[PDB]
Amino acid sequence: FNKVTAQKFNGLTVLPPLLTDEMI
Amino acid sequence: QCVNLTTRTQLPPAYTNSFTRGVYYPDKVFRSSVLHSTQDLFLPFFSNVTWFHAIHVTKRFDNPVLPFNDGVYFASTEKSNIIRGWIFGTTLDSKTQSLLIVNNATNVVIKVCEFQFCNDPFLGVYYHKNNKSWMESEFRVYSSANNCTFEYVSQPFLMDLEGKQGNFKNLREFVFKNIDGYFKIYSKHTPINLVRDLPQGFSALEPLVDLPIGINITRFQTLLALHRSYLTPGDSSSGWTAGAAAYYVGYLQPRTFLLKYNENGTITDAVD
Amino acid sequence: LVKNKCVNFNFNGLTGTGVLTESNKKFLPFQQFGRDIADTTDAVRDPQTLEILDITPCSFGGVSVITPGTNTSNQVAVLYQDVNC
Amino acid sequence: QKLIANQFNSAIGKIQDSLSSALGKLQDVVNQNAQALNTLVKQLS
Amino acid sequence: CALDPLSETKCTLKSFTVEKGIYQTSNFRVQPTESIVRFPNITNLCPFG
Ligand SMILES: *[C@@H]1O[C@H](CO)[C@@H](O)[C@H](O)[C@H]1NC(C)=O
Ligand SMILES: *[C@@H]1O[C@H](CO)[C@@H](O)[C@H](O)[C@H]1NC(C)=O
Ligand SMILES: *[C@@H]1O[C@H](CO)[C@@H](O)[C@H](O)[C@H]1NC(C)=O
Ligand SMILES: *[C@@H]1O[C@H](CO)[C@@H](O)[C@H](O)[C@H]1NC(C)=O
Repeated sequence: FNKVTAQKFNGLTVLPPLLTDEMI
Repeated sequence: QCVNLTTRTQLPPAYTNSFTRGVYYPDKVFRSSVLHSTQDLFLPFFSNVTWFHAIHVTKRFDNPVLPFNDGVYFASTEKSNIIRGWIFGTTLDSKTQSLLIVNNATNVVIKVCEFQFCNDPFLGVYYHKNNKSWMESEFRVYSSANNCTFEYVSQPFLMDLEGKQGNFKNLREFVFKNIDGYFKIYSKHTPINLVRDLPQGFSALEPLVDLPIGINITRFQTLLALHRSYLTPGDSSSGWTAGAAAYYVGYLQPRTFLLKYNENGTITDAVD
Repeated sequence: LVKNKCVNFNFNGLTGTGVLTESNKKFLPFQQFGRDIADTTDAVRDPQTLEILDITPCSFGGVSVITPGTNTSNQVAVLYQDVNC
Repeated sequence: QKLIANQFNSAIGKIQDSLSSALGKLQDVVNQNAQALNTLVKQLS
Repeated sequence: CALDPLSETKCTLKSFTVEKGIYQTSNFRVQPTESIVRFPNITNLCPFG
């Protein structure tokens, strides 16, 4: 999780997925 | 009023190399943790730059009329505050709007007018007998002035009028640009202990105030100050002294540069 | 001077609509605006008392309607994407 | 059985020591989306 | 399409029946009701008394 790594200011919002990292 | 000089033995200017010099703030916005590039007038690294001397020990006094290009780089490892001011213009015959930015011992003046610039303007510092202090008395920069419009006074700055022959302790860089008629002044003081072959350190240059005159500048010339002690007879013909100074004249080229911004927001590195 | 609401200001260089939150970073005394990594002016220094404020928009995303299906119910629910309540 | 159990524990420690020293397939999918989002803000300029 | 979210679902999908699932009807934009313009801090009047 720590090995692999605002944009929403211009209407480019990022939607969250259905399943988070805890359920995966 | 001004006087003429007498022919004597001079020293020819040398050519040295720069080491990561000529980096200033390209805008008036804040940047942090972003690698952004812009297209402005900067100085290319490891380029051939001119070198002019001002140390007396002989009688070195070289102040020619160099052409002013789009952005210059004036770096001076000043120790005793020998270089006072700078002049600008095209023909220097009371025909255009000449510039006069002289750092005096009382206050900094910015007076763009039609002054009568002579062949060689210089300030003279006379040493009094009863007073053990160096005072400026020969104020020979121009002859007269008829009429002009703009006149601005800057913040007061204290200077040392005593000239020595020791090593330098400070370094001052000046960048003069002209875009759309606007004048830009980038000045920053940085202490260093060196006489020549500038180090590879990094230091940003912060501007002070924008001067919107709106004229064209094609030539420029620096002003040097001399001292009049009891060793010299006091005539500006063949016997004089100037202390020790060294200024670098560089021309900024239109090259894109990549800057590095930390969490503080200051410039750390520059990549051409 | 008002803060912490979706307001509109014109600080000599832009007309943006958003909020003005109290930042924790002090700027250098020669700048007026501030960009970021995403190339967006979201930090404008207030010329009143040199108070650094951040810009965050108030319109984020849109709405959403939840329908259980036909022959099941009649009421729905309103879902916001990235709008805090 | 004690030989393969020791070889299995040595194989896990070799993967853990190699992964602690970045991945390629999990980084190109993020760098391509980050450059595409940074391009859309540049289109407004 | 501007009265009920259930009726907004049917006309935007162009179907009189709705099955189970998520949909997007419109957006939510917050309109500011006030505007401030402050270029200087205090207009320093020159002495004219
Ligand atoms: C520069 O950033 C460091 C790291 O947070 C901080 O501790 C320091 O106070 C900052 N300096 C200034 C002048 O803000
Ligand atoms: C009633 O609900 C059932 C679902 O079990 C559906 O199959 C049927 O079509 C519905 N009736 C009508 C009239 O839509
Ligand atoms: C949403 O707003 C409320 C009240 O303004 C606040 O208490 C809450 O912390 C906010 N939510 C987030 C995630 O910041
Ligand atoms: C504006 O005036 C206030 C109070 O007179 C002062 O605190 C502030 O620094 C000023 N802003 C400037 C000079 O940008």
